[PDB]
Amino acid sequence: SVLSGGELDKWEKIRLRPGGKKQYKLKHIVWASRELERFAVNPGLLETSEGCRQILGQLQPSLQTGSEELRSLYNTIAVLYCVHQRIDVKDTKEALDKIEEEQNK
Ligand SMILES: COc1ccc(C(=O)Nc2ccc(Oc3ccc(N(C(=O)[C@H]4CC[C@H](C)CC4)C(C)C)c(C(=O)O)c3)cc2)cc1
Repeated sequence: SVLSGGELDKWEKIRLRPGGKKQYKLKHIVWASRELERFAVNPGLLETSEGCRQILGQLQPSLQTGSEELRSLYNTIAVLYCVHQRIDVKDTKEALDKIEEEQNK
């Protein structure tokens, strides 16, 4: 399974945008999984912090010139990586900053 019982609950509290109304749902995970297949990426990688980090490494070079679809996929996986990593986040913006802040020492 992509998310554990505890994970889904954290998942459901995270906002798509800072202070936004919309929050993450199972359908974003289902969409991200189909999307990965469309990008020739193994959707099983969604299941772990390490697999999600590998996917973001694969997608990031294309993120600067990316379409909304690619940017949305990337944002959803970053959030999932945080959830798998047990990094608390309130929204997608926070998730992206915390990942940026781990790497960037
Ligand atoms: C101020 O900082 C920020 C500003 C903006 C954002 C932000 O936009 N975050 C942000 C935007 C999109 C994100 O992920 C998705 C992926 C698929 C979606 N779906 C779609 O149908 C979309 C598929 C792609 C297509 C191109 C549009 C429809 C369905 C699964 C519901 C949706 C959605 O519409 O809820 C959202 C995650 C974060 C985050 C931070």
